[PDB]
Amino acid sequence: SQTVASHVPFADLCSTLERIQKSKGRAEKIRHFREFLDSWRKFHDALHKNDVTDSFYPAMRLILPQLERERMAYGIKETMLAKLYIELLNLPRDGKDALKLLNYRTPTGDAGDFAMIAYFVLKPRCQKGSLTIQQVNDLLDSIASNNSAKRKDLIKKSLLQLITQSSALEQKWLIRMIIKDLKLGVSQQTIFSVFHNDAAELHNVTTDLEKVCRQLHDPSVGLSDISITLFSAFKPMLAAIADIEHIEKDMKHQSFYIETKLDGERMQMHKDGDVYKYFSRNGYNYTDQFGASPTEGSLTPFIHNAFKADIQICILDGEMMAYNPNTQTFMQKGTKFDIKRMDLQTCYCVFDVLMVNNKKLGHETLRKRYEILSSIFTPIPGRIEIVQKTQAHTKNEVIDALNEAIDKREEGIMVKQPLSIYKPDKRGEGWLKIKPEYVSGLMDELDILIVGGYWGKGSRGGMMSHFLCAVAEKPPPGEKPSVFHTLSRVGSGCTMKELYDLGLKLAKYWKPFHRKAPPSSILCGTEKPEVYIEPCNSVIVQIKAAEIVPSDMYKTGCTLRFPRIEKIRDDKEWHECMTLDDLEQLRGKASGKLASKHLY
DNA sequence: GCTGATGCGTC
DNA sequence: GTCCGACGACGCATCAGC
DNA sequence: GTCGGAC
Ligand SMILES: *OP(=O)(O)OC[C@H]1O[C@@H](n2cnc3c(N)ncnc32)[C@H](O)[C@@H]1O
Ligand SMILES: [Cl-]
Ligand SMILES: [Cl-]
Ligand code: NA
Repeated sequence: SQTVASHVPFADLCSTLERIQKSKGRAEKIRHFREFLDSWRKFHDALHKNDVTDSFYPAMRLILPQLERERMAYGIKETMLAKLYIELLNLPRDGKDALKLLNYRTPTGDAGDFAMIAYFVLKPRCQKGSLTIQQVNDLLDSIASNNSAKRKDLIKKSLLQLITQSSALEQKWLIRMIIKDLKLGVSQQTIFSVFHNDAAELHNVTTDLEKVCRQLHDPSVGLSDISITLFSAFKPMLAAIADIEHIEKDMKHQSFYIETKLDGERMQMHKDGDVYKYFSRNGYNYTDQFGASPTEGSLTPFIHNAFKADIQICILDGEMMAYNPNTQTFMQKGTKFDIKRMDLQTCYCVFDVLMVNNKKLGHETLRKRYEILSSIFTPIPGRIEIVQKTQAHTKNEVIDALNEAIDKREEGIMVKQPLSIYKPDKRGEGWLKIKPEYVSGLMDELDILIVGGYWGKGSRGGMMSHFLCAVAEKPPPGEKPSVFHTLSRVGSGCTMKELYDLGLKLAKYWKPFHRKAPPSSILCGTEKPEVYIEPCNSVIVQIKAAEIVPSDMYKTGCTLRFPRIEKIRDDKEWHECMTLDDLEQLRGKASGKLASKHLY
């Protein structure tokens, strides 16, 4: 009747988490987790003696909070947690503690760590806790439920019970469990391996923490044929970046497939007669949009009769696309629509199948699965299609297909082994992807100017880790530009030393940004920085992006998709920044794509 | 309804 | 060679203040 | 989705 979690204090879990975090090496980290796990299982045998659904799940879901799927979203991140703590603790709204919580990335040695910053605010203001692990999970259920119920007052009540009955140390971990980032220094594969030799593999075919804890409760009992099951979300197979020069060797010198890389959203479909379920890339259920029955949804009523008559059970893997009925073309993922919440029509482009009736297909060759896929339903253009797998054998065909995708303004191509099996959650292992941005020289890059700064968080706390960037207005001959229009934010591509060195150089030039008193040299759209810098003191950065897309957030009216810093252009001066004219040329050069040049 | 904040999934 | 948080974009939903 | 880097 009872549960182990109802007898384990939450402080015992926090003690283990504190020992794992402070532990230096992986051996020490594993040891502390095993002591907690072994003790839990010993207690588990005693309490129950002889059915039982109880398991390590109430503790596992807090150790791996990113894997939580039963509980809905809390609706709370660092900003809301700070506001709630200010209101529940009744902090002076303009005091030092309230401003530190709301501005936890601005340093005042823990800038960028909201939990640690909250801990020091709480240490003198808080009573050692008394809640059990089950009680904590019950209160976390209440917060998620009340967020879904749109009862902010009940969130405050549920959280106030957590604050009152927990020590400052416990609340630091409760905050990390709510944010879903524990910073234990040990990966979820290591946690899984300690729990059971089959936990990782079983999680990849279920995405269900409680099923993993329930089925693999005995570390000696191992499951035999762990596989994809109907109506269970499996982690989809992924694709590694191909080395174009070695593509024939990577395909084992045999024939291979080449298919277009579609710019949609990954989605898997489970079918049993009139019952359908749809799961996203990370396992979230989107049946409400696509349709649980042939009478509801954006997709299911239009595909129900595409299937052959003898198809009772079916598991599909594909890419959800927006189809334009007028132009008979796909609208790429991004602006103006969301395929999971839609005069366009949802089109499901299928490229794999994992089950047909009483037949599991994950261990069949890709060619065999492609053969079965081509016979289990009749395609309906613009509703449900099959991704064509063009056969090829040479490196020169792959380069042609890439240039064809560049010409067609497509994202890229996929290259797959026809003899490979379906390996859930595996990157590569038969699937390769090729984009223009992977080839040196193909991309038209942008030399733009840093104009704004933002404080970092986490491992990049305490420094300006990302930046607001702008382009210049063309000045008369011999003159330098004086007005800049913001284009995009960027915060990746630099090593930590380069970010640190750039931070020391620009340190003495940052000026606090005032939205009611902006600088005249920088014209911002909706997006405002935390600090600005006058252009003459700043630095040019060379930006690689995939394309220029519309934006309501930057003064140029457009921004960059997938931007990153390729080089910090110390060899350029600030006034050598690219102008709005250079941007307009690039934007209309190839419908926004920054790839318009063939590989040779 | 609009705007700006804030959060949540996708990429 | 793998895995992860810190970053980028979006649409949509929700909220408070207007 | 990319990125550098811890592992
Ligand atoms: O960029 P990335 O590594 O996430 O690429 C993988 C994703 O690309 C999408 N996609 C589009 N077309 C295909 C085909 N034919 N096969 C496999 N994946 C494909 C998916 O969304 C995938 O997750
Ligand atoms: Cl083990
Ligand atoms: Cl939904
Ligand atoms: Na780089």
